[PDB]
Amino acid sequence: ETLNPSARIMTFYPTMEEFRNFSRYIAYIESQGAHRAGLAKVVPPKEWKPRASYDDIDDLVIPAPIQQLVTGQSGLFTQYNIQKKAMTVREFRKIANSDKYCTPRYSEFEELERKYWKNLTFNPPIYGADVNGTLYEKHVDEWNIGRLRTILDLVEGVNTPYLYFGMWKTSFAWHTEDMDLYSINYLHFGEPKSWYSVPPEHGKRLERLAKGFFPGSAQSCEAFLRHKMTLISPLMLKKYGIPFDKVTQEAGEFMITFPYGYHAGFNHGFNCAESTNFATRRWIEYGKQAVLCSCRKDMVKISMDVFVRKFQPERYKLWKAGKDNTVIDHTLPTPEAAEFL
Ligand SMILES: [Cl-]
Ligand SMILES: [Zn+2]
Ligand SMILES: [Zn+2]
Repeated sequence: ETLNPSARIMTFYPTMEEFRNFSRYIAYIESQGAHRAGLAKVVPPKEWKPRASYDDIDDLVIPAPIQQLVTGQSGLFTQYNIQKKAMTVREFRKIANSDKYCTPRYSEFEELERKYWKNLTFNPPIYGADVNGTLYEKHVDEWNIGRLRTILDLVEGVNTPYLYFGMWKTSFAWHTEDMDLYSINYLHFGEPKSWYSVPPEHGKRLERLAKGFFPGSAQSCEAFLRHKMTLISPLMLKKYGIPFDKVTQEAGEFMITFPYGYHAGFNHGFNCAESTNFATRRWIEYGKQAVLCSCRKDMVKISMDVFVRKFQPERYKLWKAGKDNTVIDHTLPTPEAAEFL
């Protein structure tokens, strides 16, 4: 409670020594209260690079590019997907940089952010989303998104890497991760990516507001935000007193999302990001209490039995019977942070 009381987005600059152990560094940022914002930025040391160059990926195939059609007014929107046929990075880059789809002229970020919210229902862009793969070279052992080696490995497509090829005005809707897990996002190259976040301790406030604005979606599915179709502007959040923060990610930077941390955002122009999900001992309780989508068969569901028997042996008999009345404290850091406190 005393650490990061304002629950604002924190930025970290680790040394090569600190950076070498991923699991230990996540425990350190939690001891500083980074988790309270629900989103944190990590700038890696200058000497670290995951790949020598990105000049040999023109013929990489994007199997399912998606055209994003948006409908709405007065800060409330719904995004619909149209799956297009397979295209290459070369073909996607030519479309992204053409006069029809390129980034507009602007002086400061606040101007581009106004242009995004004013024009998001016009000229639908194409997002090169959910590409199975990695851009990390084999010999890279530090912060390798393809092999983080957290306790989530005990499960084994949530523990595999994904690529995102963006263009101006492509967006990601308000959501938490599958099973309310953590996530890591690295921006390989190109134009920035802007993020919005709601502290996990205020997450139920956002859900109540969203349920009020979309009553039909709430009856059909309790966890309707997991469909990733709902867009809400910062001005609408301010008008209904929902606490939030904003941050811009640049090429070469990492973004970390925390359990039950709601996030949304947009791409400034042509770029490429890589992501995966991970876990700590603290996630276990969030995973047991996660509210899942019930209207879709193909949804992500992990059995918690293995994590409870291995890390909570005393509580397994009670949990499996239905006697676990544990209340989550969102301000508490992970148990692995003890050495820093
Ligand atoms: Cl390139
Ligand atoms: Zn996400
Ligand atoms: Zn659903």
